[PDB]
Amino acid sequence: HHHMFNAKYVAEATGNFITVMDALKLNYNAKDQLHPLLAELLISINRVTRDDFENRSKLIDWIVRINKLSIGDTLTETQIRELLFDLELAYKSFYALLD
Repeated sequence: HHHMFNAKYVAEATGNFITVMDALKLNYNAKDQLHPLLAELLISINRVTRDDFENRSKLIDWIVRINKLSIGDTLTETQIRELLFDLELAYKSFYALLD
């Protein structure tokens, strides 16, 4: 079949998904840690497709939330778990777009 997406872009987006997930697991919880990571993830996703796939908007929601943190203010342990869960769902919906 026809493959509509650039495979280098997808490899990068995929790597960025896993990166942020690992960072989360290594207890990165502050704006200065998480914001550059989420931001590059979103840039990388958009390079593959601008389609507003399921759960993509949550990622934007988290970026705006994390951006509002004061320096030294962190995400709560439970918010971290929520973020990791949203990133998995967004990954899965991304993956499903791929062909």
